[PDB]
Amino acid sequence: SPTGIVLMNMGGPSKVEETYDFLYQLFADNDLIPISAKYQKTIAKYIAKFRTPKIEKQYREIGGGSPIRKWSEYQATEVCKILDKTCPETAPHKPYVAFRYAKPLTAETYKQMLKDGVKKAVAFSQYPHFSYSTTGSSINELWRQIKALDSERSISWSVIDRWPTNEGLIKAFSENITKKLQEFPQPVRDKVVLLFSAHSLPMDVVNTGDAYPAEVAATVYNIMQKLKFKNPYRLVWQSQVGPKPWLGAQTAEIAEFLGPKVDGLMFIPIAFTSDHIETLHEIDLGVIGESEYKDKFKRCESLNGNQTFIEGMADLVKSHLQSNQLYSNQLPLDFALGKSNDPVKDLSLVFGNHE
Amino acid sequence: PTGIVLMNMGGPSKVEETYDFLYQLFADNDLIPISAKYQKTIAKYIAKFRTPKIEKQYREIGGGSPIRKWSEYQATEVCKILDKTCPETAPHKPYVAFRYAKPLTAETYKQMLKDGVKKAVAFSQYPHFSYSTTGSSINELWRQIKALDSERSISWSVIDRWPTNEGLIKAFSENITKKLQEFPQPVRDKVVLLFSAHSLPMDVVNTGDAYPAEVAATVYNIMQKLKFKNPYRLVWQSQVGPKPWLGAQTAEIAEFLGPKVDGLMFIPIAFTSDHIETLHEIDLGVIGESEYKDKFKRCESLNGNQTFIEGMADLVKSHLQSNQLYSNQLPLDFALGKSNDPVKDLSLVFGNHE
Ligand SMILES: [Co+2]
Ligand SMILES: [Co+2]
Repeated sequence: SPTGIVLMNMGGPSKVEETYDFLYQLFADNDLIPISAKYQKTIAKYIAKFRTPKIEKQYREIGGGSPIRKWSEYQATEVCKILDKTCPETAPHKPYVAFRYAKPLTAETYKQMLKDGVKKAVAFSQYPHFSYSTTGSSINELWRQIKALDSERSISWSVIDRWPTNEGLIKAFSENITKKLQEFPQPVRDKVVLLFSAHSLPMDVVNTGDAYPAEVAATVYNIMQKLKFKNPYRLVWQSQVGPKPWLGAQTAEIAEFLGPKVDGLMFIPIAFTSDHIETLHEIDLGVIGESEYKDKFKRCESLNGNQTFIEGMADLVKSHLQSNQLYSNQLPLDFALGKSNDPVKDLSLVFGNHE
Repeated sequence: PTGIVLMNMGGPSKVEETYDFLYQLFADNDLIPISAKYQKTIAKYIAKFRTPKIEKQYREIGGGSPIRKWSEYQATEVCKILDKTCPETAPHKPYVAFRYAKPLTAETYKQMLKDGVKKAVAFSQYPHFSYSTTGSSINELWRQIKALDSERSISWSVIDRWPTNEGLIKAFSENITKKLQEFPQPVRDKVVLLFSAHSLPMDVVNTGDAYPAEVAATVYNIMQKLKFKNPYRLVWQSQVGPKPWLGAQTAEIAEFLGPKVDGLMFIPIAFTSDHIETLHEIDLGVIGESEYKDKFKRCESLNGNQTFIEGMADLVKSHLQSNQLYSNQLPLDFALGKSNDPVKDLSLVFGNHE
């Protein structure tokens, strides 16, 4: 009986047409978005069609589609082959990806899992940095899908809610960064500023006591220790949108500011593990693309298929499996500080064997 | 002939050095950007207005700030070590230069010239760099070097950060561990460890200030040493005025959690000694004013901790034993900081220039 290793993460439209459904899924979540209730399957779509055009154009601009799913199913498949020679008592490990908004959503995957006769499953969240708005929404969803497609639970779930300083992760980022630094002049290679750029969070989420901001920061300091603080660095945030206040030190804003007085700037996808709208469009076409400093701005390659990084994940899942912990010591606290309309009341009820 | 000048904001030594302190404090546009054009003016207005309450706080904790004493004690103690550890740099005289508190950089730079100091190290007692603090502190030293020592007698070098100094981490660790012993065993691994650090105006945060992330580095390191035994969270205290400030307020997080936890510990993660903030904000306010005074406890401040002091002495050793009159991060710090009177060339401020 196969052990399910399910990679999770918010998701992105495989191909341009997928935008509508992707945007619909998004705009129908109270984990954050409305209030309402069925006066909002309505209001939801009144927002989806509105927004579809813009987004399709962005994806069209990046080859047409988010590479997330491609890369995810890949990472998931490699980490399972390794887990096969590595963790034999959990013998067959099958690759599964369950995205929060993109396809396959949690329910679709859950269905496929059961019809594959899955006993044990590991909700392996692809966000090394836990945020109730990311790794949290997947859990609150997983809960519902469990209750929906599997009451009297045939599946026993455990979850890897965070891995900010996993060795593979840190080594992978270094290397990729030195590798990218090397393609800089030299008489100025040590003066290139490393801008670690993570997706930002709204202040009324940060102030909530979210664990995201500080964890990202731990990863950053770890990579710098590895590189023996050779270059100047700084943790900045991107992707903020709307009128509300967002976690400060905006990537674009600081890029343009330093653009003149610096002779080198490197952006690093610190908070995500593959390319997606954020790197390909926001940074490559935005921050770098439209800047008059295009030349002294380069982006560190996303982890993607990086082997060292894959092995890191395998190491992770293996440690998680053999530790018998259903979730990190931090999750209960997160859930007590998080904010949702349909939360998880007891984490110990969601995860574990409930025969 | 070698001065080790510890530096931090400082605190009123006597219940009334307050208005002077608060004035000096808010007159600094580098700490809290209130008015680029009328900070000083708006300053004494705020000073004279907040002096009552604050003066009463300094009296609910003994009538003064212990910062000066603790600073001086650490300074000399760290210096006693350096004499046996770095004979290579003859006598090490302990100095203290407060930004807004009594021994101001002014007073202190004078002494050092009278005592004939050739070389000195500006030792920021703020493990985590921020422009509002270390920067302000430095931007002043520059002004002092310019008015008091145009000859360029003293050779300065700065310790602008030390987020993960071994002694620091280990100290905080031991101190957190023993305090958890005060909680009943059956709950010990359940106590949430709130690392409370002085908040920052969002205005400073969005400039690219290195502080928030550096505090984060210390906290994490501390949790590894503790093998993530308990739940933890980095929260923020201290703020003022309508202006928005960082993270989750310690006060609020505390009040919200009281009902959901077995216990809460507060850790002065961002400072090196007790002062108004631990002794009052936390002890009297957060802890002693909560109907949970029992399930709430405060981790001991480093103060005169030997593990801590030895790390500082050992830190100074490393520093001296090298070039770098400042770290690799400072320049960027100065590119991102915001001041009406910044240091144009860090390269000119720290060196031999004679
Ligand atoms: Co976004
Ligand atoms: Co303060």
